[PDB]
Amino acid sequence: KVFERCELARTLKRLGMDGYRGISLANWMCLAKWESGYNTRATNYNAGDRSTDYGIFQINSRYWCNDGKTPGAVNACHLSCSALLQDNIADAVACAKRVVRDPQGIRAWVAWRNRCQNRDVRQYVQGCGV
Repeated sequence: KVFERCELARTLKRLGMDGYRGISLANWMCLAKWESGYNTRATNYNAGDRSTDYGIFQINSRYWCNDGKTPGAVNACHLSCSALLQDNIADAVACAKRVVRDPQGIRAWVAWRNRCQNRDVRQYVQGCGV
């Protein structure tokens, strides 16, 4: 499923993402925008290290979810990577919350540093009623 901007904003707020571990809703939106374009089916294979990024937040298979074909997999979210490709983003959100519980927080995603950090991210939630 490809979410409409405000539809996703309201969904994430209901799932308790606003202010989770100090991260504003606009930051989560900025992350989803640049990682997958709000697409739950997005998948990116990293030929360099044999890992794959899954879903709307592009969660990696080496540390977070299990896909069975990634060497040195940890599976910290205790989820099959298949769960991160559903239209229902509940599992993806639960795993994203786990990612930010680590020291790096939202900085765990390089795209956030490049496209969201120190920027005016209000545009991502403007007019959504959140």
